[PDB]
Amino acid sequence: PLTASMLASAPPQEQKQMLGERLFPLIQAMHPTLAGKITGMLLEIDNSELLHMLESPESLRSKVDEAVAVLQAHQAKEAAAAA
Amino acid sequence: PLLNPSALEFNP
Repeated sequence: PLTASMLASAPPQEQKQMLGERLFPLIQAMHPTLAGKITGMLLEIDNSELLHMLESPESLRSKVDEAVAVLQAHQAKEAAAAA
Repeated sequence: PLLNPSALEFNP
């Protein structure tokens, strides 16, 4: 289990790496092809929010739904621009 | 606002 205190002694890029290694396998179980992209999108948010999502499966699942909708929106935006 | 669709991929 990854805690605020384990993150606190690491430099910020290492903190994002440690959160990433815990989130990636959960996100990969949901969306194997998008797991790298969705993990990257979630790592941009506040570390406190990321620790909450590792403790609350319902919060993580909703945030992954937000990431999937955001990717769909971006694909639609690009299709609108090309048409 | 919403998540960033241009975020860099995480590679584990």
